[PDB]
Amino acid sequence: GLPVMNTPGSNQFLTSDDFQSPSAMPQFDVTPELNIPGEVQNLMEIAEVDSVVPVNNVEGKLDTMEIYRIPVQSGNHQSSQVFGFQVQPGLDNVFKHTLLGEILNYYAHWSGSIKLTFVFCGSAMATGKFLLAYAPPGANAPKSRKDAMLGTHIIWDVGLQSSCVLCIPWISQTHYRLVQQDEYTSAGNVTCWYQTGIVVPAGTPTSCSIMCFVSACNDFSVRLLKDTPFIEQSALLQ
Amino acid sequence: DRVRSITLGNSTITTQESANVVVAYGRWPEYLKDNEATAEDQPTQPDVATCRFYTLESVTWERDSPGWWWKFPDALKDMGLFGQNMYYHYLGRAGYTIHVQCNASKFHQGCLMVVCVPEAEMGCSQVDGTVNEHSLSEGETAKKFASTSTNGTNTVQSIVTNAGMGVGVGNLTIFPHQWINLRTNNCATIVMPYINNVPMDNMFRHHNFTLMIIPFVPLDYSSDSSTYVPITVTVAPMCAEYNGLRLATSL
Amino acid sequence: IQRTPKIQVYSRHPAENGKSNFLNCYVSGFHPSDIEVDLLKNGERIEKVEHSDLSFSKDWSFYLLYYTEFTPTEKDEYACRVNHVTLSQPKIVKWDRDM
Amino acid sequence: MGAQVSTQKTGAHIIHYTNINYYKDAASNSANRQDFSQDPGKFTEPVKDIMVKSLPALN
Amino acid sequence: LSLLYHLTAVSSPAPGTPAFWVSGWLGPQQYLSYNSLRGEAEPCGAWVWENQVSWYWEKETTDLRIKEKLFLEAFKALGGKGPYTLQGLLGCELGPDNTSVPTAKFALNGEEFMNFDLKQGTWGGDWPEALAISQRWQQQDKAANKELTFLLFSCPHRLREHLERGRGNLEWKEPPSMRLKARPSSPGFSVLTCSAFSFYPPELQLRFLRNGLAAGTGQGDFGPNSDGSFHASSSLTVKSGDEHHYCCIVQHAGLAQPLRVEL
Amino acid sequence: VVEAVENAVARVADTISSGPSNSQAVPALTAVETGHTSQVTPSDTIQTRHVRNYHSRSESSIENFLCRSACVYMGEYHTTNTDTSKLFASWTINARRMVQMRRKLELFTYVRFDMEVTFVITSKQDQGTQLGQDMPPLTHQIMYIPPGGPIPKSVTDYTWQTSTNPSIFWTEGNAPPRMSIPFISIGNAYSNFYDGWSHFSQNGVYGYNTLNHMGQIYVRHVNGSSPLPMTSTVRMYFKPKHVKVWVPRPPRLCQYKNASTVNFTPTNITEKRQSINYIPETVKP
Repeated sequence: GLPVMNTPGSNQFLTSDDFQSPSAMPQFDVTPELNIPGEVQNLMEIAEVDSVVPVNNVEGKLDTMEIYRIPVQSGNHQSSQVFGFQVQPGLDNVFKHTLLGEILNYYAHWSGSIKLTFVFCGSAMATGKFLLAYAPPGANAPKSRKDAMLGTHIIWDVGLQSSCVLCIPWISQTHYRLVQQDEYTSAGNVTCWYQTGIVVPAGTPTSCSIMCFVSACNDFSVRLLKDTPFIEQSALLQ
Repeated sequence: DRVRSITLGNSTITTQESANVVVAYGRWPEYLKDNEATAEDQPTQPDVATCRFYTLESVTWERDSPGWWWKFPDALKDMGLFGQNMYYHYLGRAGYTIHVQCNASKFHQGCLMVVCVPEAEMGCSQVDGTVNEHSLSEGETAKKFASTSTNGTNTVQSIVTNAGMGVGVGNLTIFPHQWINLRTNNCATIVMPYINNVPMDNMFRHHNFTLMIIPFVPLDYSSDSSTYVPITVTVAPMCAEYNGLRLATSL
Repeated sequence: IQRTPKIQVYSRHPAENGKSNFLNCYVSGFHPSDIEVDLLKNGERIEKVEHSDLSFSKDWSFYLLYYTEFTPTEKDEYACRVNHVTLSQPKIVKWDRDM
Repeated sequence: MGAQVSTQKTGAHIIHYTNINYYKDAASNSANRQDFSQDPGKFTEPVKDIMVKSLPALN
Repeated sequence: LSLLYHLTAVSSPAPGTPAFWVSGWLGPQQYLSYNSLRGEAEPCGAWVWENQVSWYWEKETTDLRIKEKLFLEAFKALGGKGPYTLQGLLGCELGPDNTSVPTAKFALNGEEFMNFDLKQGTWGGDWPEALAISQRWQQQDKAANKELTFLLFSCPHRLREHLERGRGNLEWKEPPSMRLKARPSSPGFSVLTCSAFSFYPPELQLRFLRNGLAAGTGQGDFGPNSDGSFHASSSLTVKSGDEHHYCCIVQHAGLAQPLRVEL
Repeated sequence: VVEAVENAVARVADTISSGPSNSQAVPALTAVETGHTSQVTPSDTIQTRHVRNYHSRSESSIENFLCRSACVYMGEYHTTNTDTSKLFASWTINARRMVQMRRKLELFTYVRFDMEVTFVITSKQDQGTQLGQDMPPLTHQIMYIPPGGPIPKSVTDYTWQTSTNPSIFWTEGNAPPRMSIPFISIGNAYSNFYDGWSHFSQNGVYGYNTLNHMGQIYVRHVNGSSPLPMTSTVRMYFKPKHVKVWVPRPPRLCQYKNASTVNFTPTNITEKRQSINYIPETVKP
């Protein structure tokens, strides 16, 4: 018949190909389609939803709800820092089990801006102001409010609106970053300091808490599928 | 802008400290259409005798309370004509309006999460075991989470950090949800349509969704305030439909 | 869901005085898994006693037999006590010399 | 012959391929891996009243 | 004639009590004994008189361990609290010359609730517990085929090989030992009693004769001994006089004569 | 005839330039109580430049995220033995025994897709007292049995006629076999989660096993040969296509325990560090 030649790559099974194939049930009538609410079309829709961050991950609090809330109180505590952590959305213990982190750990690269939302959960008679600061890489983490104020920061005043947003913008040399980060693709850190302190009247509890939420912006993207290192089995039937 | 009123049937709810209303996936409850049905007989639609606000029984928020959950339906199977229609039909369908109320003074503090989870399948405490229906639901009485790992027998793995489902609780915001921060609002409202892979289903055999209420920040006060703070839930069916009339079931 | 047992006493060899014999206490018709069965000599609860492995019948009825060695005597004869979950009283049936 | 010609996945800063279907069942075609559409507001802002991003959330 | 197996599993055993035990009966009597506290089968001692070299008596242990673990696992499919008890009746019987017929049924708390279906090799029933236990049993990924072989290619084989290896242990037939006696009763009557000792085959017919007139059957009680043979004993209340005429008729496979006994 | 197909490229949003501000607009203040997620970009809180972004969200589509082959079963079987049940391999079809695809599918509550199946079969010779033989290539039969069909009792059973069940015959040394299956469900979509029972009295079996009912696979040697016995191994690979999904869920945190239930052992939320302020120093002299 027609003369042909076989090129390399013949009779191989490549797991990520896509060819047509014969159907084992010819002329099958499928069930009609139903309009179910909540149809997903892109995983980047899931990463754009907030989720609580476990910032207080120390010994004795890994299996309690205490892992989610950041303590704060009244008096003179200006020399003390509130919290601080590294911006590694897919490698740091603080971020890797959130929605954003679980989506990232399926990919190798990422890029775009991030949002950290903060909510104050004291009584309605408490007042205070906080400084939230981001520092691009290239130096050690700041050790005083004076050092932290030199980066990208915002001053948040507690009132009726209970929430504030610290947007972390994209400032990098490359277009993407590794999800398994190293010295070469660092992203910086985030710290928090008292700006004026917490003042309360008589008859209230002493301590108050702050909570953190993390999500992605509308210019975020990922690429290069891989496997996730979190689930694992030893045998079949599991 | 924080006042709100909802009327259904001969029921009305008012509020003066409202946040907003969440509509689950941007879609409102509706009736089944002709080009997506499968059952052939004419359905019944009571329409004011069932679409109505029913009030469950309250729970007591304490210093150390893990949380509570209810299963829907089967929490409403004894509420008047909605439950009566439930006993006499084979298929039913309805959406819901959920309203949670909890108020406190300006000298208290706390924060609750109110979340509706579709098909919240739960796991037993003995890993090679099975669950009961009694340890899954109790009607209008709530089931209580636990602060530590449960051992028990036949009981759900109730520790609150895993939500009885093997996940992390801080990730439950992927579902339709609201917060009650005791310094901002005192009520939460969710409107949830009918969600299933079939157009209608039996209301006894299948738990459509679960309502979970979890305190993230515990309750706190100081030395003169009221120590008793209750939480109350109120549910209203919407666009209810029933098919397959026959004699009444038993249990 | 329970059944109350029924008891019958007999002996394999013919009941001839002086001629020793194997006495049999046959219980049947009860659906718990367990039972208590003793044989006594005018109150002398027999020490030398062996049983059979409890089986069940077509109606899932449990049956068993306690068989022992004895000597039929016009002076001393025997009885059989059975304790159960259904009966508030442990029943005593004494050795019939004819059945 | 019922051939479909469509563009290839390139970059930014001859370019289309050809396809023919050989089987009678649509379950036997190749994957539909060039369909891109978002709809995020369904999960990120499912509220009844519109929020305008420069006004206060409440009041 | 048939080969069958009684299996029993209890939910909460007492101290010193096995949680699972099996008995084996071929024809009208038993030849096996086994439980879960030791872990291997035993003979009865009067059937083959041949200690099979780990090849006929350990296949027994081989599949009895499997059935033990299935039965003890079945309880972890029920979510209920109450103490349970699972019973099983398995085996098969011969056809005319070939074509055996099997049987495999199970009971929960004394109620027949599921059985084995051969054309799809599945346990099945109507109750919810039947479906739960069936699902769990067949999820062990080999049990259906291992059971279906036991009902079509092992029990008929062992049955036929017992049919001709020790058939000299199937001719148990011995005439009984009869005790027709009298019982004093309330003033006006008297109770006749007719016994029969150590007769090997079960079938036995008891009927009372006044002088030459049938009087009925009485209340015939039947009980096996520790030997495989049986004991029968019937009673009947009759008149106070004319008691020396009653002469009941008994025929048996061991009796070559319609033995009517004198007082 | 030839038809042109036009497919739209979907790229991320650009960044606009922004100067100083002093006013009563407040994009950074909000209230998370409403369930709303804030729609704030960097050009609202800082001074930015103009950026033409060319990045694309094409690898995070559901079709590109789910359409890869993965092992879902592995089984062994012999050519001859003294057991008669180890002569063939048999199982029920589901994606719940290999955890990597289970976790990936269970990100959504409802799914609907066609499937593509590939098999990989290998053989080896049982190590015995003596080797040395000459054996032709082996042939294998793979039979798919829909729910309710008759079940083979052995390797010589009549049921292998495959008069109406679809079957595959494959001889060693060639390409791996492969076929396509459509969306075969009585519902309108498959269900990864089911919070319900099988009986109306609210008992029986609980969960996923109430709804699977999609058939079985049987695999056997066709030759019936090998005076010196061999042993084979078959591995199955699923790959979905033309996919639709509904109602996302949070990923699983705990390790699975079995294929039927969702039981788990309680685990921690994450791992520890030194304190709530600890950051390691990396710029050292």
